[PDB]
Amino acid sequence: DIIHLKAEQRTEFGKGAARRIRRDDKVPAVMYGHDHDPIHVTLDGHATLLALRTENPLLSIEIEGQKPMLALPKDVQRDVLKGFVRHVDLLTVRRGEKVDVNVALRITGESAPGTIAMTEFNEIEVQADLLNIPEVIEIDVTGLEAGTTIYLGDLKLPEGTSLLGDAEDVAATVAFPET
Amino acid sequence: GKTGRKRRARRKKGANHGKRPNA
Amino acid sequence: MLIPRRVKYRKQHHPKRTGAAKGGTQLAFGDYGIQATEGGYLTNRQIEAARIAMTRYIKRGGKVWINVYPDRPMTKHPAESRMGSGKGTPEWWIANIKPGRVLFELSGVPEDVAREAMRLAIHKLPMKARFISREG
Amino acid sequence: ASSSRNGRDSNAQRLGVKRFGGQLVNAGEIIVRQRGTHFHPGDGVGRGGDDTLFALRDGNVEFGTRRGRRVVNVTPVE
Amino acid sequence: MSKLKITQIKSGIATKPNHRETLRSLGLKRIGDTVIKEDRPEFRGMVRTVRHLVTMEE
RNA sequence: UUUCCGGUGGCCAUAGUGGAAGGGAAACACCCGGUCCCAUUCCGAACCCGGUCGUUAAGCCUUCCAACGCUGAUGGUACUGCACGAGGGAUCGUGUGGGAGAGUAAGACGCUGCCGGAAU
RNA sequence: GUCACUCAACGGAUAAAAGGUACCCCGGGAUAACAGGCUGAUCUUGCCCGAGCGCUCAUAGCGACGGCAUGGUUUGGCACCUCGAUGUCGGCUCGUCGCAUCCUGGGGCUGGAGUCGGUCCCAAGGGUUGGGCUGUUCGCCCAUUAAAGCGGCACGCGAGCU
RNA sequence: GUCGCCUCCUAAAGGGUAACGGAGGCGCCCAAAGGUUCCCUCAGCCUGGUUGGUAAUCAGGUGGUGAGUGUAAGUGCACAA
RNA sequence: UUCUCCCCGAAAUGCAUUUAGGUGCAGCGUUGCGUGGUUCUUGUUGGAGGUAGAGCACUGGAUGGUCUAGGGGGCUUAUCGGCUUACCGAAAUCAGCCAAACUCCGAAUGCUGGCAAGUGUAGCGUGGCAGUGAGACGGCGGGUGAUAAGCUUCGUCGUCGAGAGGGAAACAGCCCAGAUCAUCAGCUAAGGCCCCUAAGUGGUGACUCAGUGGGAAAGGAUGUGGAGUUGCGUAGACAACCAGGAGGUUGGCUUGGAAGCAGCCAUCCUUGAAAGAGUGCGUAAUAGCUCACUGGUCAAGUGAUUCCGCGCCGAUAAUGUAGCG
Ligand SMILES: CCC[C@@H]1C[C@@H](C(=O)N[C@@H]([C@H]2O[C@H](SC)[C@H](O)[C@@H](O)[C@H]2O)[C@H](C)Cl)N(C)C1
Ligand SMILES: [Mg+2]
Ligand SMILES: [Mg+2]
Ligand SMILES: [Mg+2]
Ligand SMILES: [Mg+2]
Ligand SMILES: [Mg+2]
Ligand SMILES: [Mg+2]
Ligand SMILES: [Mg+2]
Ligand SMILES: [Mg+2]
Ligand SMILES: [Mg+2]
Ligand SMILES: [Mg+2]
Ligand SMILES: [Mg+2]
Ligand SMILES: [Mg+2]
Ligand SMILES: [Mg+2]
Ligand SMILES: [Mg+2]
Ligand SMILES: [Mg+2]
Ligand SMILES: [Mg+2]
Ligand SMILES: [Mg+2]
Ligand SMILES: [Mg+2]
Ligand SMILES: [Mg+2]
Ligand SMILES: [Mg+2]
Ligand SMILES: [Mg+2]
Ligand SMILES: [Mg+2]
Ligand SMILES: [Mg+2]
Ligand SMILES: [Mg+2]
Ligand SMILES: [Mg+2]
Ligand SMILES: [Mg+2]
Ligand SMILES: [Mg+2]
Ligand SMILES: [Mg+2]
Ligand SMILES: [Mg+2]
Ligand SMILES: [Mg+2]
Ligand SMILES: [Mg+2]
Ligand SMILES: [Mg+2]
Ligand SMILES: [Mg+2]
Ligand SMILES: [Mg+2]
Ligand SMILES: [Mg+2]
Ligand SMILES: [Mg+2]
Ligand SMILES: [Mg+2]
Ligand SMILES: [Mg+2]
Ligand SMILES: [Mg+2]
Ligand SMILES: [Mg+2]
Ligand SMILES: [Mg+2]
Repeated sequence: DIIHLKAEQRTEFGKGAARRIRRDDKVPAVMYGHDHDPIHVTLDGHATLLALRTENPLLSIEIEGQKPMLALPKDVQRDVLKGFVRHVDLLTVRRGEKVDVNVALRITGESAPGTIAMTEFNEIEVQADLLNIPEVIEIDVTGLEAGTTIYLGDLKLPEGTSLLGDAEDVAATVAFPET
Repeated sequence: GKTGRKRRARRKKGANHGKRPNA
Repeated sequence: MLIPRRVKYRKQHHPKRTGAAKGGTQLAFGDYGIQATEGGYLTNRQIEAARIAMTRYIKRGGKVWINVYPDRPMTKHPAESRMGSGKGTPEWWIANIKPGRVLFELSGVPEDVAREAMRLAIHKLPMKARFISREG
Repeated sequence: ASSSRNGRDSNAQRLGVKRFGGQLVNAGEIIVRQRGTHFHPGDGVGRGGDDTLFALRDGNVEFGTRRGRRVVNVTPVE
Repeated sequence: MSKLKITQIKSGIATKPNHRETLRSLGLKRIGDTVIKEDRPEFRGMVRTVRHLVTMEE
């Protein structure tokens, strides 16, 4: 789904200007792409927070004077202790063009009670399409134990999402309990 | 001690702008 | 006890206690973490006490990671002695913790038992800490 | 008690750059005291026994690069 | 060139020696003393060096 | 004038490392000899000399590949000069100036001067 | 021109030199001993978490591993007043203050049946013995008592005594 | 315990900067380990080979500085110092 | 160490010292003569750097994963060799890290040149005369010490020293401000305006009920006001009141008793609108009261969770209230 974010132009740069913007419940953002210069905007803080709750969301940046622009938040500088978004990098995207993204990993398998499963990565590199961004990629490990290992070369990938990163590293590991 | 803590607390008064002799 | 195999210099200046965490502010090993919200010096005995608390609560399930190693030697002056006559010998091994540093990681355990185990472990540390997760 | 088994330091040697870029110097003026060739002698600059770099002629000091070496030159004054 | 009007509002006591020489260079001698300078970058730099000690107008 | 190429510099990876293909007119190069000048801590391998037969296989050169390496913004952040403020304290924040590193988008399969050769 | 120095306490008092002083003698609180001051490692008194012990049951009573503090009566750290003197240990005498309560007064919980207790909450009104040993403080012991409290006051108190 | 000299850190990106602060060195050595001229490239790794093995000596590939530098350490030096 | 006034006005640092409370030279004061913007501030334009920060390229330290040369223990049995490699595991590689004596990087400042403007009258040479060479505290950056000291030792700025006036209750070093004299004029700084005590018991809007204001920690808590995220809900939500609140099944290792409450466990099935091999009380052990849920009169909001502002407890010495003067 496409989340529409109202933005307005940013013309004051520096730590002081960003501090004032964040004190006005807003978020600084820079939107860069392929066929235009970087555009500096400021977004509503709470709307941006809700939109960035999900990961890899398709955003429609709406600036009053200009036309809407499609974007993906590539870098999100959040506060480490609190949760507030401090800065947004917005990579502009085309409707008829692929996008590289990082899709998330989880384990939903149920091994024998003694042995436990682990995930060895956070997000994985995936080439996919705009209107089809997979939420996550599941690896189900039920009854697979001992020293079994799972690498990135054989996963039930959805349609339209090829694999880009090196397929010679592990993403999940099942093993005995901790001794 | 009470005496030293009060000496170090006197620096928080209005007319001493966060500082005082001997802390 | 975590003590390095060897250190280049056994007498070192006190680590700086200024600034937010330089690195290791995001979970990288487990599914839940203890994140320090305050700075300080975390000794190896406190690390061990927290590790015992977590490991004993979670029992047999999952793994525990210690993201911080106490490789900083802190010297001790000879007892009842005046000042001078050189620096003391190392007595304590510390990790320099800054606000936002993930101290411990925990995985393979559901969220409520993980929360209780990390509450038990946090009550052993000398600084303030909080339970963090991977957005659920 | 005990004692300190350190305590010895050598005297200050006052090395470093003595004439910076664009400074007018006479022939024979020392531009930089240094150990080794952190700076190399360029055009109009000679190197001493203790690696001191001195002006071989009158002109203005400039710092630059010649091939792969970081050099000090003394460009003749116009 | 809008002929900056610079007036001294705080004293030079307990300020950095840089600030005191900046006040002297502006022609300011006392609190409340005023000078008229040309609108040139050096005088603006002097004003912003001691902005906690002076006020500027046009 | 131009094109290609042989030397000689400057920048010193945006230039390199790796891969694929192609080319030798003059030049280059391997190559063939060791009688002669000359040589190997043994060896005409190398250095040196006499040739230019054979060959573009390698060097060299032209083109293609972002693959490894290299270059790399904008914005933000850390830090910081000056002026302040907060906390019981480790320490923290703001105003006004300056402002990285990492990272991202991206660039990139070199740029350029002089001498010479062949053809034009 | 060159030579002769562990003149090494290395700008090198003489070519040439170790100690005792409680028999001692003639500026400094620039500097130590007592006391005050700061700090609070140590000490002390509490507390947080709760592994575990308590037949069962973390928390009646406890309380590993860790964490945070109080007080300022200990040993120290500092060297800030005093060296043209701030007399110091113990006791006697006279007290006065605190409460972190030993007795007596009131209460909650108990692994409180009763008689007795344990523990922590209030509470400083009054009380809180005489001897043996030792200069002692402290401590051990004897016979008691409702009890034989812990501390501060220049480790209260020598122009009050010893 | 120290006392003179040298190297590094503290030392806050010129120089300088203290403590009975943290590390080490020196009181030499070399007639070549000085001068000049010319030539050469290492350590490590892999493979093959009598004694010979991880490591003596030889051969091929790879390897740019991680070897070396009379002697501490730092700055340098592969254009090699 | 004895009269006066006028102008200027330090140092408590460096080096050396039979030196360390002394002295010499230098630094800082003054003054005669000489030279005059050479000094200083700001701007602008260059220069060298390796600190802050950051990073892991090197050197060390380090957590986990993948993989592995090689060591341990056993086996058929060892001259090999295989079964192990379920133990240890150098190195290689992936991910997250650490460093005063690490750096592929890298500021701000500071330092140093050119130029321009401004500028007190600054700077420099050379002579006469010095005093000083015990510093203190505060802000910022560090070493010693324990994340100590009104501690100690450096760098830098300020004040005191040698500085009065106003504020800080009093209070060298903190804040404002540098006293030529007179003034029974005015405006202000820091700080203040209910009274002491000059000026507002000022206007408007919020919050606190702790005398917080007018000291303190880990930690504990339905204090209070506000802002988000999320679950249930007139298909009727949560609390209260009426009936099913239990079958096989005293499921198991126990334990003369674990039948539902000793602990650990695969953590189901059923008459069925409905229930968990079991959550509290009870209890030598079983009974039982009663919880999650289903229908009913009623019925308009209830339950978590995050954050923010101001508060609560923790709180705790000795002459007398005594931590707003
Ligand atoms: C450990 C003791 C410390 C010192 C003792 C004290 C002191 O000087 N006391 C004196 C003492 O001498 C006589 S009384 C015998 C004088 O009368 C008295 O005032 C005092 O000066 C003697 C040395 Cl005892 N000082 C002031 C401090
Ligand atoms: Mg990182
Ligand atoms: Mg030489
Ligand atoms: Mg020499
Ligand atoms: Mg970049
Ligand atoms: Mg930037
Ligand atoms: Mg950058
Ligand atoms: Mg001497
Ligand atoms: Mg003599
Ligand atoms: Mg005498
Ligand atoms: Mg004194
Ligand atoms: Mg004392
Ligand atoms: Mg006194
Ligand atoms: Mg205390
Ligand atoms: Mg002192
Ligand atoms: Mg007297
Ligand atoms: Mg009481
Ligand atoms: Mg009484
Ligand atoms: Mg006494
Ligand atoms: Mg320096
Ligand atoms: Mg500096
Ligand atoms: Mg000094
Ligand atoms: Mg004067
Ligand atoms: Mg002296
Ligand atoms: Mg003198
Ligand atoms: Mg750093
Ligand atoms: Mg002195
Ligand atoms: Mg000093
Ligand atoms: Mg100071
Ligand atoms: Mg002092
Ligand atoms: Mg003064
Ligand atoms: Mg005054
Ligand atoms: Mg007054
Ligand atoms: Mg005056
Ligand atoms: Mg007025
Ligand atoms: Mg005011
Ligand atoms: Mg009045
Ligand atoms: Mg009113
Ligand atoms: Mg009012
Ligand atoms: Mg109060
Ligand atoms: Mg409090
Ligand atoms: Mg008052």
